[PDB]
Amino acid sequence: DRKIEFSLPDLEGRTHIFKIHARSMSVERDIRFELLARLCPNSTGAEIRSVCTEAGMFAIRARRKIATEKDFLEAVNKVIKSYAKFSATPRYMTYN
Amino acid sequence: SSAGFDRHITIFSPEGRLYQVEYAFKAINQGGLTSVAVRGKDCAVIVTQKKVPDKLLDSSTVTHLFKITENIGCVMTGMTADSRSQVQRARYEAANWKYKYGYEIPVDMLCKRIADISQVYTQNAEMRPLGCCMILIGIDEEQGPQVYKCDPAGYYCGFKATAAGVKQTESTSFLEKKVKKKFDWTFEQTVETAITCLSTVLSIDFKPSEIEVGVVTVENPKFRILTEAEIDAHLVALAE
Amino acid sequence: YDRGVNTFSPEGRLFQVEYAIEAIKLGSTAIGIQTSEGVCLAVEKRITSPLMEPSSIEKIVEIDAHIGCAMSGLIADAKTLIDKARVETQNHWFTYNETMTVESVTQAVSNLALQFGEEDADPGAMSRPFGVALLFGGVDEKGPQLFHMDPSGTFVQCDARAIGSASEGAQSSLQEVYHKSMTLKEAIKSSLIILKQVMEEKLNATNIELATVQPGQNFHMFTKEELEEVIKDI
Amino acid sequence: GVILYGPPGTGKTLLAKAVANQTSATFLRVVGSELIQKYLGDGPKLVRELFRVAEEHAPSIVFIDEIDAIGTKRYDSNSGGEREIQRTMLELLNQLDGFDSRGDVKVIMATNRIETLDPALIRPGRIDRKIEFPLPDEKTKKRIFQIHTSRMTLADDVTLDDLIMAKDDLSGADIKAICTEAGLMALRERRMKVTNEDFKKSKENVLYK
Amino acid sequence: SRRYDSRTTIFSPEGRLYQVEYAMEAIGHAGTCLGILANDGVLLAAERRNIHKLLDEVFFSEKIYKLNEDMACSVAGITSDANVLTNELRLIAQRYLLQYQEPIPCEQLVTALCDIKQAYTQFGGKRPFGVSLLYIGWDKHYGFQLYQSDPSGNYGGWKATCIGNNSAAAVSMLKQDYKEGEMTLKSALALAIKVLNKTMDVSKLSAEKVEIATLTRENGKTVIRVLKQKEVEQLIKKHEEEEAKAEREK
Amino acid sequence: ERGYSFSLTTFSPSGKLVQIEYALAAVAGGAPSVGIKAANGVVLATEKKQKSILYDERSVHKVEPITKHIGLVYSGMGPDYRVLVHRARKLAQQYYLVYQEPIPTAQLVQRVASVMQEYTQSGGVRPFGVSLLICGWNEGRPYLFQSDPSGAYFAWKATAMGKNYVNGKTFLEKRYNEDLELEDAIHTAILTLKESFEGQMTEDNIEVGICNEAGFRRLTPTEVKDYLAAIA
Amino acid sequence: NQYDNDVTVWSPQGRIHQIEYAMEAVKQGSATVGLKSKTHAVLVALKRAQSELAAHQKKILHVDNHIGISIAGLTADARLLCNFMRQECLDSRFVFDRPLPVSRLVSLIGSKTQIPTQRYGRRPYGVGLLIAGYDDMGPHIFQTCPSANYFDCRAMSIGARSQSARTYLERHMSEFMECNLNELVKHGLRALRETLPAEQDLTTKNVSIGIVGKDLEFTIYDDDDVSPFLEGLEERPQ
Amino acid sequence: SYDRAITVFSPDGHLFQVEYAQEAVKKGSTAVGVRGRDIVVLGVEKKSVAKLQDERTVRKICALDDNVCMAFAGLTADARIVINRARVECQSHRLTVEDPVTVEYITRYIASLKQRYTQSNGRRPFGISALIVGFDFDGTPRLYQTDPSGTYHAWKANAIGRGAKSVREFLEKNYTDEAIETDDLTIKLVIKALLEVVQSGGKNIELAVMRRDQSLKILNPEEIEKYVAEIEKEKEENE
Amino acid sequence: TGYDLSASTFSPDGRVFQVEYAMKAVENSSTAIGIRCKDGVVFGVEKLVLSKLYEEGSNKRLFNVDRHVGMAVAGLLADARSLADIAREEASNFRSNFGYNIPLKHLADRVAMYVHAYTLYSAVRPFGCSFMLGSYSVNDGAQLYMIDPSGVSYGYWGCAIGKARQAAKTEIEKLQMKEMTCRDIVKEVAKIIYIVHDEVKDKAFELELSWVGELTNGRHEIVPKDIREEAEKYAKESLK
Ligand SMILES: Nc1ncnc2c1ncn2[C@@H]1O[C@H](COP(=O)(O)OP(=O)(O)OP(=O)(O)O)[C@@H](O)[C@H]1O
Ligand SMILES: [Mg+2]
Repeated sequence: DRKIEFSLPDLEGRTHIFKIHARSMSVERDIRFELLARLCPNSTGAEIRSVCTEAGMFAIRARRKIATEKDFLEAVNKVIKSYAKFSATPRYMTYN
Repeated sequence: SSAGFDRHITIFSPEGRLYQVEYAFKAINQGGLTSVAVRGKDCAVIVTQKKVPDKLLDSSTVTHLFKITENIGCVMTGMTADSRSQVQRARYEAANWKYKYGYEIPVDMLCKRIADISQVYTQNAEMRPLGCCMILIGIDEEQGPQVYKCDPAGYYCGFKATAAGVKQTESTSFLEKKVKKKFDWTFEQTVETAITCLSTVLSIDFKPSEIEVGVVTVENPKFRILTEAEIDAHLVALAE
Repeated sequence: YDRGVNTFSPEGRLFQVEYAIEAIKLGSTAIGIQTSEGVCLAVEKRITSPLMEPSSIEKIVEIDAHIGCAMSGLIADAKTLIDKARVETQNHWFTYNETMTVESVTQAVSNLALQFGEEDADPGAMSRPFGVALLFGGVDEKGPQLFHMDPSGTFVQCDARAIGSASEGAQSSLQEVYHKSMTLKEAIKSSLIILKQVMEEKLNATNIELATVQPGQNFHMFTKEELEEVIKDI
Repeated sequence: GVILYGPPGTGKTLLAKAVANQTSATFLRVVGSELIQKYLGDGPKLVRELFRVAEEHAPSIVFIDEIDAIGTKRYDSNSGGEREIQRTMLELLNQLDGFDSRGDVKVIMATNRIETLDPALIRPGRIDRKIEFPLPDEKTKKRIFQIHTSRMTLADDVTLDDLIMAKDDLSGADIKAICTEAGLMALRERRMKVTNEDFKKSKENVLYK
Repeated sequence: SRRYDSRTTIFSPEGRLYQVEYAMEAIGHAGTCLGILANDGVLLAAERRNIHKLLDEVFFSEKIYKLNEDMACSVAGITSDANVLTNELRLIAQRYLLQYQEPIPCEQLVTALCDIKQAYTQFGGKRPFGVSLLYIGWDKHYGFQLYQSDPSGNYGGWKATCIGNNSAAAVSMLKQDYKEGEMTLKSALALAIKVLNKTMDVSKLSAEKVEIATLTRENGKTVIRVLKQKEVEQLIKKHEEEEAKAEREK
Repeated sequence: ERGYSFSLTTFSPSGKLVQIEYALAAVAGGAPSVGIKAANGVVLATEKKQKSILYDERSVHKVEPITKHIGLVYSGMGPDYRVLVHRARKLAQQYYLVYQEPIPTAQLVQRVASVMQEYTQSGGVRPFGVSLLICGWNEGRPYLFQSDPSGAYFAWKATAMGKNYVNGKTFLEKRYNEDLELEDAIHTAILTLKESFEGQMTEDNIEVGICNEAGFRRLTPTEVKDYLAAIA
Repeated sequence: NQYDNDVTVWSPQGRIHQIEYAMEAVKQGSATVGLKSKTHAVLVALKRAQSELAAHQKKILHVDNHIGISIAGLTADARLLCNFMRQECLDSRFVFDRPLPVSRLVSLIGSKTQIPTQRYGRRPYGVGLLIAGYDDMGPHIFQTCPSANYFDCRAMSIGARSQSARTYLERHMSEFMECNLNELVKHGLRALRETLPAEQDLTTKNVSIGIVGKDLEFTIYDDDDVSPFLEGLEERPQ
Repeated sequence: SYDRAITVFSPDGHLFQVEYAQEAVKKGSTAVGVRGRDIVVLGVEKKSVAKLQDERTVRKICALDDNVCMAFAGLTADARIVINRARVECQSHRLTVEDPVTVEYITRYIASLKQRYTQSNGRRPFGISALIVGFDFDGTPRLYQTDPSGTYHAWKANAIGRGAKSVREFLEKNYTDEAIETDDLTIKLVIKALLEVVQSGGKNIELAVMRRDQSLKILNPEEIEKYVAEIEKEKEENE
Repeated sequence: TGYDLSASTFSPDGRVFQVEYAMKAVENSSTAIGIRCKDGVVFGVEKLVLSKLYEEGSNKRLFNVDRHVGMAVAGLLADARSLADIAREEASNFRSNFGYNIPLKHLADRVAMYVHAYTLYSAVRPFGCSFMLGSYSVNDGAQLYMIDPSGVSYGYWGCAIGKARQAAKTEIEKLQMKEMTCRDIVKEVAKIIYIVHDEVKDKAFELELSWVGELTNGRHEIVPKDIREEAEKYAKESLK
């Protein structure tokens, strides 16, 4: 009877997913997620979860206990733009 | 046996064959009609059947015989539109030969030119090779009667007794059995054999309104179509 | 799994054009405001490395003495459109001996946006529509005029526009700070405030560029000398 | 998830062996070429049993090698055609990211033709890390030669620099092949030392056929 | 129409383009050719393939072609494309001579042919040329010269090179044993004989299975000679006896 | 209208042209043929077979003269033969118009091979499916050549093509030499064609052509019957 | 579904799908109405704008002093067809020195748009022209479609949510045969107001009007002089 | 007359052919370039000499005109046609307005050709990246960099090809005013940057310098040895 | 599958599938009949009214080809109009070239060849209209021809196309049309169309009648209004 469709989040979905997936970690007090949402136009929730985890791993890497905005920027610039040769979204938006 | 686009266009299959051409040969049989051609000592006969399933249709315009030239006649089988187009091309080619060389065209040259035209369709991969057959009869000086046949694959040849259509195999077998006896051939004998071949292959015992006959002979080389009355005359003379 | 360049969707859409429309969300943001005093245009640069020469890259380029254009999205293919507009304005001046209106330029350049084709044509443009978004500002006989073009070939007159990656947020903030009795100074200040609010890197006198055009003088482009005055009093 | 890709013969299975030596959890290994069976519906059954065994023991590590072998070669012994491969693929995708509670299992995958397998199998949330193994550099070439002749009674005449650029783009396996073949050739003459001509003939024997 | 296309011009996700790669894999088999020069005269050696018992042996040349008064070239790969390319460059040389009234330098001719060969790999949608070939020549600008082409389009000068199936072993042996500016046109023949002996599997080097061409300079002639079968046999036996003596020394 | 303008013959991952191989496989199924030369002229022999007695055996021919001293026979597809014959005739005509001399055999072979090769690289076409044998007599020395759908060509002393060509070549290996006469060449040609021939060989199932320094011609059935007798 | 990617492919039911999708596309535009009386032809259009800071899109185009058109679809093809119309009418005025009758012009448009629906790799034109004109026989109203199939009608309405307007026009058909412009325009506006929700109707910024008459040139009214026409309408019943 | 679309838009808004071309560029040899007040120096590496090449036939630095030079990274088949077209156009500019061509004009011309070549029918995009260096009229040395999508820029120091990220990271932390005071100091800076990259042990570098006075000055493998020795000695003394 | 996507692929059994799909596209048209009398022909079309908005006389399906030749179409309107235009241009060209009105046996053939030219290549699609040509001449009598999208044209004494073609021809055959003059044929044509297309299928419709013959001195035109009024008044009596 019903044919619910799930589409890629537009803009509020991205900020909301960031807030949900990053509300249980030690982070700096003045990071703004709206810019991170603007930096990834067409992406799914899975990539945002991976972004959060990779930023945490970058913070653990050296020594620190609380991440900074630079960590999130490097995470975005590595999991979105470098792992782009391995994505499914260009060929499944035509459902083929 | 197939790999790639060999089933959809005209390129070689792994075994060395191509199917887009041998599909046309079985496309010939869609009409469900048969025609016979016989060559005698000094004449040539073409015979075919015609079927008119409805009274509303005008029976005067269902002929499959066509006058290509005042001395050369033909018969067609297969899809109708393709046969009409081939008739048009043949008429134009004969007229052009007459214009260019100043004397009448031999039948064999005409058949060769038609076959060469048809061979291109099975060479390029954007056309369809015209599933319709071809039989021509004519008279040539110092040769007498001539009967030639042409096919969609581009293979033309010269025969002594031919059949084209659904019942090709057994009709050719019967003609071979008759011709192995090596008896003298005259006009009446040739026409009688041609009619009886179809009569015994189909087993109809038909009437003078369900066949068509064309004849050429060395007394008036004009191609002519027999009228129903004289057709009935041969039909009754055949039955003693 | 292959379809032609021109092919309609089950819902009434064209495939290439929709993709081009969504492909301009990767470019820089740009803001244009129109006031009875004049027209204001502003854009960012997005410098990547300290070894950039900030004077090499430019977005605002003048079509004529009284018409300026701002581009967003890809930049490689906007040069052809700009050159076409230049030549067309010069031809109209040569034939009719006058200056042609802004709207005429916009509708003359929009005719070329949708001529891509794959069959029955000369090379032309093979496929891609153009992937740029353009803002046109000028001062014609009926005052200061601002127009906005779209990769689908649709042009419309606006009063305050923002195009680029940060389009929707800037538009939402811009809707509540505008009225019809502005001056040029407050328009410039509002544009600067918005750009500072959305831009990633810190704002200075080399990250942005601005242009204004008035009925009196011709197209004028600010330099790094008067640009910091409007910044220090922000 | 972690996946390792690169040209053949560069040290992926070797890193897996090192992890297996160091680790403390139960280690399970299976090759991709045996995920395809000869009946109908056997493949999904095998996959389900594998992850059931890996789950029911303890913290464990699952290692799958040459996955692409199921998408490249085709066998006539397979009862189905190419669709049962798809059914096995769907089963594997479910097992990696089904809606059941996964528990505590780590997955390591490795291949040398990564441009063929299904992108839905490698999305984030199933495989999160992708590591490329590039060809060795000449510093690493010297280091490898140092490693593989550590316990060899090598004569003073030989020099590794000459062997370094014997081939322009030789990989890790060629070094071990050359060393072992030279050792065998010296073993034939009932000797102990290794001379230059042994290496000179060994490289021709192993490289130029 | 777009269903039956093969798309023989597009790139690939990994950066390279496949058709030229497959052509280079095709050039791997089918023949062996090499060229060497160190002093007056340059030599080309080719391995004949058609060695059946019933060949009429006409045209005085099997794989060596003359392109000008002082230009010769060998070839490897598909022979029909070789005929096409040789005929194509012949009139290039002739039209240059017609325009300038001066023999054409080798470098310009090679670059022109390489441009034509590369044209097919960027636009047109046609199968590329699967042929790679050598060039030997002399001109007043730089004396004697040897060059090598490539189906991809690029080229390069060389001092000694091989192209055939076992080109790797030949190149390794060449770089192991060569001297710069000393090899006269007496030792180069022996070097080529030894290299061919190593590469081919058939021993004893049947004289009918090889072909040698040499280019030397005269006052105003620049004579190209294809030495006959009456001089190869003693060269081979001299190589055999000196090799046997050297081995007996050890 | 328009064509397709893209090649149908492309390179495989193993560096091989598939379509040429398939064309050769189609050629291998044609009617057998043999060709010999011995110090005085050349002999071309081919076998023809009508399906039934209805066909007229004197209406068409296998051996065709390009000019006064060139002969040509084929093995493979039927219809494709006439196109090549016609093109060869045209080419000989342009050569004679330009140079006012009969064309040499080698030039004609090269031009025909060039056409056949060009036909496998253009767009929207498929290669020919025949293999040709060409014979001639210019400047004393006779010449024999064989073409190939790929466009390559060779020069031969004795050649067999068509069905069971390997057996024909082996048989010619143990028989042929470099010093015979046209009559003995005819005898051995009929002898080797009898290897795969029918039960009874009649004077009309076989076509034979002879070239000497007097010109190319096709043997009439009478002397063919004479040669068939007193042999085998 | 492989029967959906070209205009050459015939479906097993004998229905090409690209034409059907173009007919689907033309329904996304804003609604428009057209009708004729004894001696006048009147068409009315409802505009639209994206944001409150953008001018409304223009829908009525001027073809010639005795021919006007209204569009629905995408604007580029509409402009191309309008330019072609201008050129044809001017050529006819130049050669024979007489206005081109509406019927011949519509036939020319029909013959032009049919060509792309048969070649390879060509798409149809997505537009919904309504043509209003006056000629020797009086008023004329015509409607075209992307399928190159024109219709002759005495009252029509197309665009998104056009069905209710069609119902009103059909049940009030007879009254159009006698009235003059003053209430004819009111009837058109009453029909157009039916295809809106129950919040906003007509504010002089979203409605355009075009009239052609026996002695009146083709005239367009928009946003300032519409107030005389807009006044005198009873409130929407609830 | 082959006409079919090669470059089209991906559903998420990318032109995959252009990205494939860029990735093909990303595996070429490394090239670096810097400018000073009077000398502009650019060098290439990864020569990989096989002691059987004629070095004059493989040079990767070409002279477009008297005051402009260019070095490329990518696939070498496509470079020379762009070279030839640029030479012809710059020579044609001489018959018109008599002044010599500035570097800006030729850079814009090349970039425009590259961009236009990704729009036509049945043509794959070019696959090279270029650095164009020159001392234009009035003595203002400058360099520009061109990309396979058709976007040029003006920099101060550049590195393109394999392993460019590390070289750029090194350069942006070391390019200082006093480092460009002397000519030999600038050349030493280029040599130091190349040596801090793919191994290239002194014998795998080819550098060329323009002194804003004359034609190109290609330096033989002798001064390179002296410069490398002095750099190594200074490094050892510092340590 | 995939053998039915192009117009240049023979199916394995040997027939073309796109043309059959065009046929099935025709079979959903409304209806159109045409019968010849002693001295002319009469056409008849039933036209459905989709909605009350449309005006009478809209989209006539009875086209006037030439000064003495008429056409009746069924199928897709756009293709029908294109065919009408091409036939009209061809007839004018013939009159200009030779100098007299073209006979039917030539015009019908030329249009049939032009239609058949669009069934070989893969770059174009087959037409989707089936139509009838009718005329009368003093020196040749009455002529009627029918052409289908596959490219076939025959001559008829009376024919019907559309949905209920066979149902119409059932009552067509009962008539002895060979004798009467086509002044009383109008009443029987009206009767034969009112005895089909039950009112359950559709609510209302209208009748379109043509006329050509010696009664009009060779001109072809619509029937006068009063005559059609009387004809339908007579035909309403089938309710008995
Ligand atoms: N980086 C390296 N360090 C040390 N040894 C190496 C290295 N690379 C290769 N080898 C040698 O080469 C052998 C081949 O290793 P292994 O087969 O595990 O490589 P691989 O690239 O993972 O193989 P495959 O791709 O074929 O599965 C190793 O056992 C080792 O002897
Ligand atoms: Mg392994």
